[PDB]
Amino acid sequence: KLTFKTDLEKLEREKAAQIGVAIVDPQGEIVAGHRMAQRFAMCSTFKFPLAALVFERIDSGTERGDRKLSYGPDMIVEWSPATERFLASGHMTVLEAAQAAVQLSDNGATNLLLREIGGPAAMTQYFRKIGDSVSRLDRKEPEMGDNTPGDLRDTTTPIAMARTVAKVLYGGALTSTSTHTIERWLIGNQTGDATLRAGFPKDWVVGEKTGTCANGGRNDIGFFKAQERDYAVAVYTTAPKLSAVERDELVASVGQVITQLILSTD
Ligand SMILES: *C(=O)/C=C/N[C@@H](C(=O)O)[C@](C)(Cn1cc[n+](C)n1)S(=O)O
Repeated sequence: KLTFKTDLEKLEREKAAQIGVAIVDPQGEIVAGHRMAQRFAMCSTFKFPLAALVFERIDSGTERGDRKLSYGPDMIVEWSPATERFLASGHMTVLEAAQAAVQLSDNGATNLLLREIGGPAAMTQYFRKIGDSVSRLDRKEPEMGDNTPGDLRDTTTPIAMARTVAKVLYGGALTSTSTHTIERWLIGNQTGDATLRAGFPKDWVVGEKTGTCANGGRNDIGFFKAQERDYAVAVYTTAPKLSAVERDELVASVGQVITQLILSTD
């Protein structure tokens, strides 16, 4: 929609921001987009694909969800609330760490999973395995979020990531049970109350994973169900001159622009 494009460009101009958006249907067909194939830093949005990789290994038997991953204080990095709470106990299970990574964006738990799957190269291999030739993880937390201008490390594009989301949730990447679990984790996410879902109607089923990077990166990827119609969505923004609250409001505004499009396309 032309209103969709114009409204996003008005936000970009007035907030000195770039907004990358892709909305795809369950089969990956494009519904709408803006700067869809511009690369943006993934920031913590990769933790959703990371959990998907873990569930695939659980599905295949190469990982077990209740396996205990032991660690010491060396695994604590900034914003590791669950990892800090479980530190005295000495471990988190595979599933606990994945849920912490998805629902709290726990950075220590993310690095703990990376230790167990083979590091950033293994995450990138999983993207390639499910047909995403674009998304790439080059580093662990926190440095993967440095978001140095122009750096192609640790990037994706809105369209590639939206199609990856659709493959994971609708395209058979996971068993029905693992798909349902990761869906519920996304709905129950604790970090997205002020971002995309704040801009969507309150009767839409929404689940998503946020990201924040230095140099003004603020992202939110996931899915929404509007009545019976399911969509996958990826939103990446760069707004160096906005405050953190204003960046939250920007993503929520993008959610409203998406909503106007979806409501009118009926
Ligand atoms: C996912 O997007 C992870 C984000 N990490 C950021 C952030 O939350 O903005 C960190 C935690 C930056 N930060 C904020 C406060 N402190 C002490 N560090 S970091 O891992 O870059």
